[PDB]
Amino acid sequence: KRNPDAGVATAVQSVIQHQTFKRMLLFGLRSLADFCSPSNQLYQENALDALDRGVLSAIQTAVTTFSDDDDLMLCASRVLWAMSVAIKEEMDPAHIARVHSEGSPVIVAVVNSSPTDPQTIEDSMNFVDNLKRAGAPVDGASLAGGMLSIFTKTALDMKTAKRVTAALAIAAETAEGSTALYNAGGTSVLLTYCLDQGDLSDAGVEMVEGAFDTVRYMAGYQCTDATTLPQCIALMDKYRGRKSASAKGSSALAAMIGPEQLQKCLNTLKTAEAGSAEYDEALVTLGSMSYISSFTDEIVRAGGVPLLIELINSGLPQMEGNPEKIASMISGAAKMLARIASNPVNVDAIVQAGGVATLCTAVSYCTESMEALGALCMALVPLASRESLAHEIVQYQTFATVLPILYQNVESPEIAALAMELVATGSQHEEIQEHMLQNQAAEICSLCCQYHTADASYQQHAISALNRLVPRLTTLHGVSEYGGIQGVIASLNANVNNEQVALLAVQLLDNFSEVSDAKTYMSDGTCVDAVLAAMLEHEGNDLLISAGVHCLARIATEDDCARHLNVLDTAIQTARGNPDGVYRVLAAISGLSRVPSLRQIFEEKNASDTILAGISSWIECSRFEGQNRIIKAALKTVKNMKISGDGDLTSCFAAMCDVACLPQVKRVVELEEPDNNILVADTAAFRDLAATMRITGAENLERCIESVLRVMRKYPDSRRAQLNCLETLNYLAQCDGGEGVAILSRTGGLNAVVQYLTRAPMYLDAQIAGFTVLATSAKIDSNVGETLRKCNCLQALKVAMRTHAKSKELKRTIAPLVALLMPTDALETEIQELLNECASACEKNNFPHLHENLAALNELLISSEGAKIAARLGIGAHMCKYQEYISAHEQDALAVTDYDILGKDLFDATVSECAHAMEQVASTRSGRNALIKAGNVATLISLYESLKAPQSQYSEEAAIHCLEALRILLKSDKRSAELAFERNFVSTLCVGIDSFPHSAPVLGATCACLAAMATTPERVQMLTAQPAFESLLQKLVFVIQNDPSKDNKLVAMRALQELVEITNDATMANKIAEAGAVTALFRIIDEYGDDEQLTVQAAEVLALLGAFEDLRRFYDNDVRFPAQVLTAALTKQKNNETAVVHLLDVLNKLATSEDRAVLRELGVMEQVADAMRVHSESEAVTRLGGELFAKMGADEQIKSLMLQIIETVESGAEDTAQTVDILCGRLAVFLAAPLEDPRDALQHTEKCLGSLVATLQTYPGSERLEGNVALVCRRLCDRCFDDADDPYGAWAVAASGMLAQFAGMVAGETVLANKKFLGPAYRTFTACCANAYCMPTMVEVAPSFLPQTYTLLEMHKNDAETVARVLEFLRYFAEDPTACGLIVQNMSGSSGDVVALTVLLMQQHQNNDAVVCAGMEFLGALAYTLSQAGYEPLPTLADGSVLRDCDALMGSNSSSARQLAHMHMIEKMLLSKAYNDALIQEQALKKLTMSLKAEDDKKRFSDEERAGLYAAMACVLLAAGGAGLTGEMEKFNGFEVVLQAIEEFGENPTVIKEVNRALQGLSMADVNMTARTVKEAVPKLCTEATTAIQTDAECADTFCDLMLQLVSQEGNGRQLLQVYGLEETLQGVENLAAYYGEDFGTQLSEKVAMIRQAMEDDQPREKTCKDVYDLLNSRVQQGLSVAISEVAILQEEVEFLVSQMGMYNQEQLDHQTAMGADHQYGNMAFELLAATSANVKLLQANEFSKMELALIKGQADPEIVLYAVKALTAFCKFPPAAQDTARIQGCPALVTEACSKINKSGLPNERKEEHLCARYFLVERTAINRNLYNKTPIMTELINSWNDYDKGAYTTTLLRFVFRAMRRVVSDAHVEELLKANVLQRLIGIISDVNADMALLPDVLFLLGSLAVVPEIKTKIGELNGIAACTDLLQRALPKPNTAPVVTNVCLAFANICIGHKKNTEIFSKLGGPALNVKVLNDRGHEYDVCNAASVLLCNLLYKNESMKKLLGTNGAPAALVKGLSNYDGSEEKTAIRCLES
Ligand SMILES: [K+]
Ligand SMILES: [K+]
Repeated sequence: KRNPDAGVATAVQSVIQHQTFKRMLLFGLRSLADFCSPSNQLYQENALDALDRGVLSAIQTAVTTFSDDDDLMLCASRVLWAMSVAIKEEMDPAHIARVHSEGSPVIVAVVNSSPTDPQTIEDSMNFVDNLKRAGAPVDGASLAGGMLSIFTKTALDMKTAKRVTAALAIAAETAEGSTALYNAGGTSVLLTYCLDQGDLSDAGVEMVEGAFDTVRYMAGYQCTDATTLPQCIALMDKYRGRKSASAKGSSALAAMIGPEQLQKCLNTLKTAEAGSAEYDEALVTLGSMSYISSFTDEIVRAGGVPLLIELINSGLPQMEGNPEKIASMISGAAKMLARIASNPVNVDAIVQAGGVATLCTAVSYCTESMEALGALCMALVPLASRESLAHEIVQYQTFATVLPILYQNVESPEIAALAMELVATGSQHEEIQEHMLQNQAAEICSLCCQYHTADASYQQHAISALNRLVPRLTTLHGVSEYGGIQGVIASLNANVNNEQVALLAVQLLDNFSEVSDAKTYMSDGTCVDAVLAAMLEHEGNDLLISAGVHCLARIATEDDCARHLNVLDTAIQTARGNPDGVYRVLAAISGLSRVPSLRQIFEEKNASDTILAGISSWIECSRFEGQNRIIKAALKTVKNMKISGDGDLTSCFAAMCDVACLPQVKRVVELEEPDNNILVADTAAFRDLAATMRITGAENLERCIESVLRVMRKYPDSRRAQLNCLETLNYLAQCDGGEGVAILSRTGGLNAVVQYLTRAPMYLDAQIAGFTVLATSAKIDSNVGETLRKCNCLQALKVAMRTHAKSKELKRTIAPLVALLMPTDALETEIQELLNECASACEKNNFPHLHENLAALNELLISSEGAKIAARLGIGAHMCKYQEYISAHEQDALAVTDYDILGKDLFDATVSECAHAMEQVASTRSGRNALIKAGNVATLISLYESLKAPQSQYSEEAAIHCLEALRILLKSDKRSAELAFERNFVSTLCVGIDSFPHSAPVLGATCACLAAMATTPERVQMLTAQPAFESLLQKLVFVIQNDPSKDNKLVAMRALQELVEITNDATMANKIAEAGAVTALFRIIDEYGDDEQLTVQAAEVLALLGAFEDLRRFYDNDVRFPAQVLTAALTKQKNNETAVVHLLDVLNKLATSEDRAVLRELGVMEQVADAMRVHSESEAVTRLGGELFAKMGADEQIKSLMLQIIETVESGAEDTAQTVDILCGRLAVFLAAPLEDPRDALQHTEKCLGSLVATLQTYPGSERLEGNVALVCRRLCDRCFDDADDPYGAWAVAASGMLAQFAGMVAGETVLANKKFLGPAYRTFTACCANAYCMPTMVEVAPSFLPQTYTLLEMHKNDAETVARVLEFLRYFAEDPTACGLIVQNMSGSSGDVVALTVLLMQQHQNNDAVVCAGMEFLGALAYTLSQAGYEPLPTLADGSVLRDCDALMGSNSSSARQLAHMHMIEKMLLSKAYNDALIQEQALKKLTMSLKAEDDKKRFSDEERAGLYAAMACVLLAAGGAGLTGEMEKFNGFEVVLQAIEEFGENPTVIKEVNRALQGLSMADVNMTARTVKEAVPKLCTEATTAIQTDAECADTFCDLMLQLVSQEGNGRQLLQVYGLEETLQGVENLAAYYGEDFGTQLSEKVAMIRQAMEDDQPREKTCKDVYDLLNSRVQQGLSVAISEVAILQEEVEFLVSQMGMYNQEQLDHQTAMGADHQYGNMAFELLAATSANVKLLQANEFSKMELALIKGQADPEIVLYAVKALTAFCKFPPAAQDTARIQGCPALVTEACSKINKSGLPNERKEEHLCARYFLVERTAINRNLYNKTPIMTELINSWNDYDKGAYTTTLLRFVFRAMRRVVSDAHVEELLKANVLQRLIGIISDVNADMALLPDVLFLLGSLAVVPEIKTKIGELNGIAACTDLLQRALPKPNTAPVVTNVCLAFANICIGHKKNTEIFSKLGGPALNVKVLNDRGHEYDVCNAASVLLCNLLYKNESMKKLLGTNGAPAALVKGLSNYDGSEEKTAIRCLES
């Protein structure tokens, strides 16, 4: 744990002192607050520090003594909050108690100060929450009075209010709390605030939610006041349109008014006299109770609806006489009828009582009584929702009367709203639309847009009315003349800051612009400017931007660009006084730059440079109002216009970094929030610039990267600006196809990223973001793995592992980095190190050590491969042991201050580490299956039971997660699941939830663990029948129904969701529904339909439950209740694609085809159609929507609308083009419905199309028509995009002539600016490519518009949808050989050839899979089709540049769909056989394997998704084999990928199918791929994939095809026949052929027959050991490898050698027998295999050293032993071989025995020598230590062989072997015999002998020097005159030829004899030795072996010898060494380099 800031003790000291000195106190507390602020990385540690130093006892003294100072309060609550945080985390009881005793009263004082400060409140509210979570809640009643007093302060924020009201409610929930509020000013204090200040924002509603809950609880305790009900009613009225607040208002009201008063009220109205006090008071009371929805059903039950309708019926006759008394009655009664009309049952009753005719007739009497008219409109809205009642309401002339009333300006905005809502509700029915415009009053709505221009809030019904009517309008004239556009423009301006409301207005203006003559009425500039401003305000809203751009492309003009550009200069200068002026111009330059036909005008004026200079002026000056807004607007402006352009972005990117580094920026940001300020916005801006990849060039990238580092360097504590910079670095690294990675390294940015991560260990988003940069840089270039290691990246990610242990996102990020930096080869030894240390700690009683090493152990285990090491070395058995000990020794708790954690904190930590270890282990099949086999599912359960958690500690929550995330993994295996139930763990888990309240992670993991036991239907039923699981299910439902907290609702609902997604069982769904979930979830969508998050989560669960359960049955089979809820929420969430998808999904599951009439009655049709229109590019919306429309008029409406189009274009009305447009538009919605009878539905599809072709040819340029006709054709093409036989689709489009029409339209460039036509049009093009019957005419048509398709792409490069549609068309088009040719020859232009453009596009939409996948698939198809048609390859593909660019688009977290498309691209490139050079150069295959490797580390995809990746990889390797790149696959572990696929997917037929075809193609490509398939892959197929080949027809048939390829080559049948499991596999195939037993089964049978016959004919087994040798020898001769690792065909040859030899070794062998000489050849064969270091571990596995030693010892024939000696002698050349050889018991004595036998034998001296050399050679290599051969008589045998030589008959070669072995065995133990045999004297004698054999002297000199290793021999050498004999020899030989090895070896002898020896160094000096050394250097210094040894002598003479240092300084040695240095001139030969070194 970290240390606190030292200055905290000086701050605490300052406030302890100066408690009284107020200004000094404020300094100290202000200082202590900043130490306790989260900006400090040590805020928790500092706060704990201030606690321990005793500051609260001073702070409490201060808040009391100075209760009036708010500044104290802000600082005090900050310190206290930070404590509570660190308190909750530490879970030290000592502290939690203290902070609650000494600390709680501090905050109680802050609360009783009526704080108004958002931070003071927020810190205080968060204090009590954390204290409660810590087990020390602050009494809510002690805080209730002060919190309530917060509301007498008028200017309180809504965000602060909501937090406080939520607390009051919880406080009031008790008797003590309600009482405190009651006596501290009652409900009026709160409710008065809600009324006088409350608003209708999301937070104002959430606030009033809590206020109503507060009143409700006080009502339960009789703490309400006579003012409460009235104020509650008036708040109900205020929040009428928001059901979340209304529902909690009626709940509160229900608690003030019992059910007893309802019945008395109604019975009083039935009996009491008319006009009496009791009647009047009863009717008033009934008004109040009409606000209670739980009473509204009681009113209807007791005939109250007729009573209210009678009041109106009987009142209208009386209106003439008393108009005002009657209007009031009507108002009151009609409002009650409006509130009664909630349920569909309630609306039924109103309708049964003649409500419609009553209300409508009353409207006809109240045309001059506005209040009553509004109440009547309010009662008709819910009735007009039904189509049939709205028809009745038209019949009665209501709309025809309310419209002229609005047309004359209803003054009250309240009445006007209710009246627009009614006309809007009615307009949502298609048949009432035609009435409300086509009959009359189309423009009456338009003129009303102009009246309450700014009122629109819930009153957006003026927009919606024209939004449902403009599609029908055939002209904008009326809407313009009446001022409709002016009113909507004027509306958007006012409401421009409300996002939702302005998206609606921009959509309405977009629809206006589609009208045919709309350019003539909206081209004055006022419409443009209102849209541009809106687009700049809401760039985050894709729907607003997209609608705005459609509109501008139609109406915006050049003059719009000129009139804003002309004022740019002036507007920038006058921005201080007139900031709006420059804002408007910026909005126009930004938005109009998105219009393709207008972009260039702003760059031809270099407006970007001007705006950038203007930003600097606005910063380098005095701060003025609007300065922030203006700078942020200009930053967004310059970003948008550069992105929309196509120039390089370096200059602008640098200018934005420079702007951020201006000295005044710090000042400007002081006054803002840290999240939103100009610095954060500037970094976000130049990040988006970098994301485009339009920064090219080493110079430029360096500039841009330096600039980013400057920003990071200059603002160290702007943590949102730090993030944006890290992201920017990620992008810049990818620029130039990854070459930005090199720039990022050599500028130091890689290390800067590491440095920042080390600085900010607490910031999780920064860890992920920073490691992403590093992972991106590694994946692109693994050469930066070295740099990251030297930057200490490993320690940094080690720290983030431990800090954010529960972050799954932080780990999929760092996973590749650990593998790269982890010691790749030191693991197997280091894991077994900690494995044994942990076990040892358990053997003792050392509980600390277990933790310490389990902690370190986990760090190692993270390595994916390292996790497989631990599993392989028996960690599971280890783990079961650790648990046995941990759970037993809990009294070890008392560690007694001997470790970092003590007490119970230490027990849970060990449990946590033990559990975490098994968690990493269970990553892949290797680990998870090892733990299961060990019984670890039992050890985990035992571990979790050891977490009894009597008192929560700060490692226990994490201990549970690890424990439960484990069993999620392990229990998913069927056998282990039943053990769980056996242990009664379901109950132990459920109690585990209630043990740890407030922990959403435990709840989630406990539920995922519960479902993991219910893998099958039997266990699902076991689970849901458990009582504890029943009580859990109900307490989750309870939380969804009563907990106000939105977050707890989302958590509960998520828990339920997973239970149904995992188990996926009709019994889970059934039990969840019956627990109350269906009604409770629909209630969420009914009350919280305005909240996207709650509505989406609720819908998600209901759709899951609705797939098994008939949802309507929970509403008594009346589907209208839930359907209305779904439709209501659907309309509120219209513009949230995600919410629309899930609402339509519950609707489509709730309803059936037998609901056609119920669904039409509710207008569901138009609501669904409206959605499909807005989200027209959402695949999900169009699917669900169509499926719903199949329930509401399948086939019928389609047939009728088509015929109607023919009737129209035949007559020839003046307005046909306009008329059919609205027909086509209606049709496209239906053409999305699945058609069960395509024949009938699409009868007239070819003529209908032919009639549209005519309509288009006579009415060109009708933009809207052109668009809707494209949409229908896409819907026709989409429904049979794959069935090339269907005639009612893409075929029809071509037959009828449309296909040629569309092509002409695009060829004429008339449409290029119309994106609503180009998208669908190019989708239908794509369809006519897919259908092979349409292709010939597509080819016949395309050349006329392919160049336009290019220019089209450059235009719309910024539109992802248009780009994706065009690139997709090119993908399919490129399949035809003529097409792909036309593409390359016609699509070339300003952006390069078609390939360059495609890259540019993907780079711009790098975040968009649809564009990227379409682009890669396109390049793939194009490259391949071109090669097969004879065309020439694509230069930039053959260049390797596109591969680098495409690799850059592949980030470490790119989706699976993008990985597949990238693999398909590479596959197609390989199949074309045209790009091998580039594919090898850029290492495509290696990178693909790496990526696939990473996805098994991360383990983020689903097993089905990885199935596709491996299946896809199998196909890539298949193409590689065909391409001739098997050499490439072996550089990396290519083949191993197929083996991995077999092991993990052996049960997946679709993987093994591709694996078989891959192995077949690899084999027939290469002989060594054939071998590895036989020896490695087929054994896996016949065992790990045997059931798949057996059960799946395609695996069986492809396996037979592969076997037939393998057996077709001699020798393979023999080896396959011996493959384990092949017979079981072949037989089951036959079994399979019997089942199908048709032409396929007969064919499969013949294949097995051929396979068996081939293996029988190829069962020779014809080979001996001499064969394996003659073969190996031929290779070694020819120069080939004999490494089995690298030459797979030698695998069999070695298996045979081990077997034949192993069997020869059973007997004694005569070398002159067939098997003896063959035993010789086998050992000569091994000897060649031993010459290679790779074979050492193969031979080591087969006991090579052990065999040979047995032969040498056992075999009595010396000629058999000879060749065993040699074979072992070569194996021992390599140290690790000699290590094992010489280490096995007896080897030294045995090898020496072999030596002895030959000295005592009586052989010819000829062979006696051969045997001695070889066996003494073995002695040399085996003598790894000098003390190894001590106990054996090796010295005796060496001396006897020497003595035999002195008698003669041996050559000098033997003596050299005697000497070589002697220096290895010479030791203190043989010293006595060395002196007896006078070895020294003999060697001295040979040295002195002037006739000595020159071939023997070098070894003599060498042995003599080596013998000096023994301290006693060293001295004897001097006493025996060895040094003088050596100096004499050196003098002798120096001038002679052929003496270089003597001079060399005599100098080394000198050095070894004197190095640290005072006696011999003085002998050597007196002989003139030092001068001689220098003479060997002056002479013969140019000889490198000589010069090297001479220099080695100098060093040894100098070592620890000052006098030699002085002597050789004046001896002339320095000048001699200088000459040795100068002899060099360039040689890098190994010899000249060792010389130069010495
Ligand atoms: K009361
Ligand atoms: K308006």
